[PDB]
Amino acid sequence: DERKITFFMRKGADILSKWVGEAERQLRLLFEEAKKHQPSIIFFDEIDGLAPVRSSK
Amino acid sequence: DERKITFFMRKGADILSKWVGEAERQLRLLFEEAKKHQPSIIFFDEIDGLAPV
Amino acid sequence: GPTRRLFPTGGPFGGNDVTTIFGKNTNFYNPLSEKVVLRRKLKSFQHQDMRLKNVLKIKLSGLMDLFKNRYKRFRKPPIDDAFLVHLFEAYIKDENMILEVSTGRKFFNMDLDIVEERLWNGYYSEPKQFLKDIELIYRDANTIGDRERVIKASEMFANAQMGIEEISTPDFIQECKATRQRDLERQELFLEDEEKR
Amino acid sequence: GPTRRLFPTGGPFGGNDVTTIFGKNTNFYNPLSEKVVLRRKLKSFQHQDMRLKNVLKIKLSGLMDLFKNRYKRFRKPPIDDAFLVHLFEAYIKDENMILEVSTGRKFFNMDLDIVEERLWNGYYSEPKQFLKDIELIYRDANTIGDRERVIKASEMFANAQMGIEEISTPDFIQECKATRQRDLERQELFLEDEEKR
Repeated sequence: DERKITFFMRKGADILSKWVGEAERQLRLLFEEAKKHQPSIIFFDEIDGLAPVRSSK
Repeated sequence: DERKITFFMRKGADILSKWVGEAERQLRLLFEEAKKHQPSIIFFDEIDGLAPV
Repeated sequence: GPTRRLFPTGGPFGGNDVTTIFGKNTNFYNPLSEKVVLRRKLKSFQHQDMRLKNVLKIKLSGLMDLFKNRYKRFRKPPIDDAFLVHLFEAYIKDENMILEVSTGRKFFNMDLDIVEERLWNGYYSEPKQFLKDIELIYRDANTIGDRERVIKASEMFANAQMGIEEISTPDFIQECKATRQRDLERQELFLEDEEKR
Repeated sequence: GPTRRLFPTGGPFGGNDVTTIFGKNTNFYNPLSEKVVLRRKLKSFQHQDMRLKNVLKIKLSGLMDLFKNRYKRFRKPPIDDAFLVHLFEAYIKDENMILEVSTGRKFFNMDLDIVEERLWNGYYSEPKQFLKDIELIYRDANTIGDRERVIKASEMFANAQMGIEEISTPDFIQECKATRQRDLERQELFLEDEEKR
């Protein structure tokens, strides 16, 4: 009531874009949207679709 | 004394930047200069970086 | 009368009814047995290379259209063409750079139409020519603006860079190197031809 | 009464109430078993090739719209029609060429509307008819004028040549060859018929 805590539902591979690194901008906009409300919590669904482990390359 | 073994010195991927054809033109001028001054030595320091595998 | 175009666009298809400040490639035609056999192989290999340039335009348009209809602000130089109109016959012409007096900045600015109008005529012997246009887009990014516009136009420059990375392939690279030596000999013979004629 | 057109335009669709100076193809209709079977196959393959001529006109208009609305100066011969009006019934008529007494120049001039209203009727059995039309455009460039006009019209001649090179394709080339001879055996029988009738 006094501090409405917001939510941001974000999936894994939607952030990972084509181009080159505009996937970075897809979360730059999200993070600057994290500062329009203060009580802001970020959800990254399927984070392994963004940052998986080094296998051989 | 009267003939010059004029020495050309290059570094490891000094020719090779991320731009593709600047290295091409640099090699063209390098070998053209080698052709002009007939006795010449061309050295590629750290050629394992200029020609990596 | 003639178009007041500053960039060196011209080739076997057209675009030769132009006049600029720096070097311009206006060429359809402008001992003896070597000259005539040179002309014969010039006609033949130039027809083949113009077919190759048309194929290059065909495989470039699929991305060029997206990169032309995505953004429009960089499809027009910040400095209006009229300020460069009066120097054809504030702004002063260097070797190829135009210098302004108020600030003193150098701009190699285009309007992003020049690559496809260049391949309309066709002298892109090498995907290095497209690399030059992409680096020159990066140059327009660098010359004018603050950090935000510079970084966004650099992202676009990197987009054209990935595109040319896919366009540039080793077999096309070797074919284009062969035609690159061919057309360097061609441009040498053409400059001596216009100097002698 | 009849139109005062000197060019040999005529086909199954229409435009066959014309009179010219040189040869003219007015063709709707002008032992015996071979004659009647010949007329039967004439009707059949003429309908098929006339549909093919419509298809050719369809794939040709896509470039002739641009090539006819881009310039208008070459859509009108330098010499007015009136000087050629009085020779139907200064300028003298040779085999097909018109000679002018004052200067002595020879002009195979057209008005750039002739090819499309030729395909309106339709006798373009081969792409070589379009090749000859573009070569006649080049002839108009060569015969009258100086430097700049000649090279500009030659630039358009090259543009039209590049267009027909795309229109001319080996499958269509071999089909066109099948109809070329189809219309050849057709033209020989047509002159022999108009001579015997």
